[PDB]
Amino acid sequence: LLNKTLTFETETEVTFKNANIFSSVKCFGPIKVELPTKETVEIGIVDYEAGASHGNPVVDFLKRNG
Amino acid sequence: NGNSADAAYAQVEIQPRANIQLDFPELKPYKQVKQIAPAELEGLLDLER
Repeated sequence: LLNKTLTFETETEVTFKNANIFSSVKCFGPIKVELPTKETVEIGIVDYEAGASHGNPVVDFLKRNG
Repeated sequence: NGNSADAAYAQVEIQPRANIQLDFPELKPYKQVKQIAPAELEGLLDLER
């Protein structure tokens, strides 16, 4: 992974319990690495699941870090 | 898990204030005080003097 550039192409399905608490979170879709042509290529998957949750930790992680 | 799992957890600390004391002397129970002085001393000194 070292010195590579990663792109996370992510959709998140989310059932509810109340206005604020999700009764289920799903966050998936492919991780891609930039090649030396600037073409991207699928190397990985995101595969977060969950029951009761006050947020999507994946998109939080990538807002700060990415 | 939000701020109900990480908030009923972060404890309350108590910074001390300055109770300045007059530092009057410790009076010991009479039984301890008779041990210090000789028994003969009771009634012997005129305390007016």
